[PDB]
Amino acid sequence: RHKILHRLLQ
Amino acid sequence: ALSPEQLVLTLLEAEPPHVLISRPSAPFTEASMMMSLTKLADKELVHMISWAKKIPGFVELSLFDQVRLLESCWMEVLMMGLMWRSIDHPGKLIFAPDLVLDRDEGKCVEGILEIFDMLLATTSRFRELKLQHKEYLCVKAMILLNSSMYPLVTATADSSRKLAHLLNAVTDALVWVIAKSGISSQQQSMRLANLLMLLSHVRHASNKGMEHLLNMKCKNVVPVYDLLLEMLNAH
Ligand SMILES: C[C@]12CC[C@@H]3c4ccc(O)cc4CC[C@H]3[C@@H]1CC[C@@H]2O
Repeated sequence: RHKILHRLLQ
Repeated sequence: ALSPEQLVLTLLEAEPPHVLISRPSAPFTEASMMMSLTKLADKELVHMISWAKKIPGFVELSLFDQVRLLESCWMEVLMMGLMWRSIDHPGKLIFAPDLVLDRDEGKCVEGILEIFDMLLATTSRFRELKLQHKEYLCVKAMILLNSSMYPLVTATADSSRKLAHLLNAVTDALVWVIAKSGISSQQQSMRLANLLMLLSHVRHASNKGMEHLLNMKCKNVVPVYDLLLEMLNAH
């Protein structure tokens, strides 16, 4: 759902 | 780190890069103008995440609150950057150095001319106020930190207090920048009110732009990909 934004936040 | 002179310098050093794009070789159509504007927005969204992580305290909020603030403000922050790039060029929107659209070019895409006129009018009010670069840095950070964050239920309490402390420090920093002008106390209160009243105009324009983009997507006028697609699907 927020799949790719989580990736960039970490 | 949150004291006014250090906070303003941190915001200055956090600014994202200018993303470069040019016009197509062939005359614009409704489909090709939507393709150039959405390719630019998707790349700017990637750099926007790196900018938010540089604001003092932001990565100390819960991961859940980090995601919820960016979902709530991203279109507002793309429009505030565009307004600042266009502030000294009446009648033009400076999307990038090689993508400078005249107002009348919005006639190429159904429904976009109204949104261009909203953006150009709010740009003209910041020009009339003589908005300064350090005031711009504080108002753009307030857009990120100011949304409704109505309580939701997560599986895992200091994150809300942390958010109010950060928003208070940015507000104090904007009051400190205005106090450098040396104008009267009544004129300092009036300038603060004039800048913050324009936040509702940026939220109004971001609402009309989000509706416009979701309708162009549904009607298959423009395809959208990766980060831009994810932020739209989640909205
Ligand atoms: C979201 C839209 C495409 C992307 C546009 C953009 C693209 C990049 C940018 O820095 C600012 C803006 C604001 C106007 C936006 C448009 C308003 C309606 C349109 O669908």
